[PDB]
Amino acid sequence: DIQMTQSPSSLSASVGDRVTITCRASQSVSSAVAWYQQKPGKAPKLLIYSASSLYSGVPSRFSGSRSGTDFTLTISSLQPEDFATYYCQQSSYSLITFGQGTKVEIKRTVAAPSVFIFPPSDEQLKSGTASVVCLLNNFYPREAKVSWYVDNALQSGNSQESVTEQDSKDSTYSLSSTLTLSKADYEKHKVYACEVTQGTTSVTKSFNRGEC
Amino acid sequence: EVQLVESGGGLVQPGGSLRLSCAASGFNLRSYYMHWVRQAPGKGLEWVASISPYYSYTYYADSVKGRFTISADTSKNTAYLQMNSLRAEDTAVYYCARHGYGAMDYWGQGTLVTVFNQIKGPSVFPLAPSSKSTSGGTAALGCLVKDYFPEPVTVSWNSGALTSGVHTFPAVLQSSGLYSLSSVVTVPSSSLGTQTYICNVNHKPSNTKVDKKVEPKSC
Ligand SMILES: [Cl-]
Ligand SMILES: [Cl-]
Ligand SMILES: [Cl-]
Ligand SMILES: [N+]
Ligand code: NA
Ligand code: NA
Ligand code: NA
Ligand code: NA
Ligand code: NA
Repeated sequence: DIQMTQSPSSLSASVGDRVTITCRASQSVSSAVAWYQQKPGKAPKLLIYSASSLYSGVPSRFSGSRSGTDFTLTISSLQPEDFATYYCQQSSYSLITFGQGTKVEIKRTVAAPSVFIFPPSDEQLKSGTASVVCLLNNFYPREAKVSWYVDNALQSGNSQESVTEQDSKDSTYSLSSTLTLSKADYEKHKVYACEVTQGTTSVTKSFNRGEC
Repeated sequence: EVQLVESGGGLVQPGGSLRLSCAASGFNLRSYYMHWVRQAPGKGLEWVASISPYYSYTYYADSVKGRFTISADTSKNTAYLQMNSLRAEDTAVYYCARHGYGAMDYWGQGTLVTVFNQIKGPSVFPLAPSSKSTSGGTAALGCLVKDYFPEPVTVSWNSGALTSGVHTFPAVLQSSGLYSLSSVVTVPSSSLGTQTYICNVNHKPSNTKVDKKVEPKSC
């Protein structure tokens, strides 16, 4: 049926910037399109209805338009209270569909992470599994390549990452990468290394199994 | 002032049932369309159901047709979502919302529905501070919270006395079907070994709390 394809999935902007978010309908649809803003832990708030009508109380820097089957939400001059996730809605008779959302994040200057590696605990090892954790603390931008090496062999398919939302005070991210091995595989190798790459710099933190 | 207050969410197994309530005030819902919209954790908005005024026509997303029933009791100024034959894909925060302008102008605060097929409390392991920690600088330490189900766990440090520099990561659903996360904190290296650091991990679904003192690994 009807699909609203929202783009981009996220973007970084500065206060004062002009921000454009687009939802493309999969077919011909009515202009019964609304835009919402949503902040973490909170319910959505209606911004625009009927593709282009400003909802009361919503400041005038928000506007909506339509071209063909393209619906667009514009913030003319981004303000600090505007960093949030935005959703479009389309209503056709009873069927209601939403776009998948656009997260609007803040730009700041580049910041290299502090990098830490953590061997598995002896207590976990006796369970038969080894988790090796690499921490990237308070960095910008989010994009980073984190590679695992075990006795200088690049690992694939045995690690997963988690990333925090932008910090409220310094606008940075933090990231964990966890390599998961069986105890038998962990005790077969000696050197464990996490390599963090951003742009022109790579930082590798390592340990040798057994050495303290 | 228009207010919508949801209740009724909680933990339930597949095939089970739950009834959500949406208590309206500041207006009479007999004159408005009302909607239920849900949001799976970390994901977007998804329409669930709608009910029309006066005729009480009901409309449903294909995926809930025949299992969910939307209704309203105008004498209690309250809308309901009766949820039967629940499945894992139904896990979400459920919002009730009032219709306006082909959109939804007032929303409740949401109520959380967690469909769970297992209950398992976490194992907690130390992320011990590096012996290579920069003296006069900063060290990182933490707790690895592994193999629990369902969400959520909460983590504090020193029973809430330590908050600056803490990062508790979003949980990851592992290939095992269980969650894990880490909580970390940066502290002065000079504090290691003479300041106690304890992570407090609470998993209310299993009525389990773990407190783990994280020390430098002895050599
Ligand atoms: Cl591999
Ligand atoms: Cl009907
Ligand atoms: Cl603190
Ligand atoms: N080894
Ligand atoms: Na998004
Ligand atoms: Na939600
Ligand atoms: Na450790
Ligand atoms: Na969590
Ligand atoms: Na101590």
